[PDB]
Amino acid sequence: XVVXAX
Amino acid sequence: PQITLWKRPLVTIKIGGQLKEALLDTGADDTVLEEMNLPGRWKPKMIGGIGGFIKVRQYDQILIEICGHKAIGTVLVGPTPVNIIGRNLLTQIGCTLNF
Amino acid sequence: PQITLWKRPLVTIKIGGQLKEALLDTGADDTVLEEMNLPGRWKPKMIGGIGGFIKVRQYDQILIEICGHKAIGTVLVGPTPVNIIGRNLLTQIGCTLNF
Ligand SMILES: O=C(O)c1ccc2cc[nH]c2c1
Repeated sequence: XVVXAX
Repeated sequence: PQITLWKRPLVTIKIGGQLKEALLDTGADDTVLEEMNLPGRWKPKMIGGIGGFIKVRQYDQILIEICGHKAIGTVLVGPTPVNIIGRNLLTQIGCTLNF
Repeated sequence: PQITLWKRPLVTIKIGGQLKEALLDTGADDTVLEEMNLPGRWKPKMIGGIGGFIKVRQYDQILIEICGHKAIGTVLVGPTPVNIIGRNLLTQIGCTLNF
């Protein structure tokens, strides 16, 4: 897996 | 604390007498939770991630405790697969990266 | 270094003999970089985040420098909007969160 935010 | 990164950096948070947990996320501009308990009126916001863009519910002036540290700021409610504390709140508790 | 979080924590990296820049992301389990060739054989992997999933190529045991600090580990390559250093490599350089 999990990669997180713009 | 001084938190290593061998596992996900999940911490206790408290909002409105609900205890939750959320990941301290330096790669997130914003704080995003899957739900909050009866939080009221909101405005729409779009955010992006690796997979595309999502519509979220923006709540301002939320009082939150993160690992016992009090902060105030914007919390988004949206379809994040893990609750995340982003830089908008990490800055408020004095969080840094160090190596 | 000590990195405050008032802006995105982008740093210089060196991979494949090339200088690039990447976001230090404590909310990323794994490292994902934009399309490049790397040595060795890859295997297909899926990763998720906000907005859904993406297909990546997984390369194992890759040398990377992160602000001059050497690490060796898994690097995923695919259509990410930003290069991301995740926990798999942050741990190798002794990066911690501090507040
Ligand atoms: O790079 C590729 O050709 C490729 C194709 C399919 C998948 C599925 C997960 N990763 C992939 C990479």
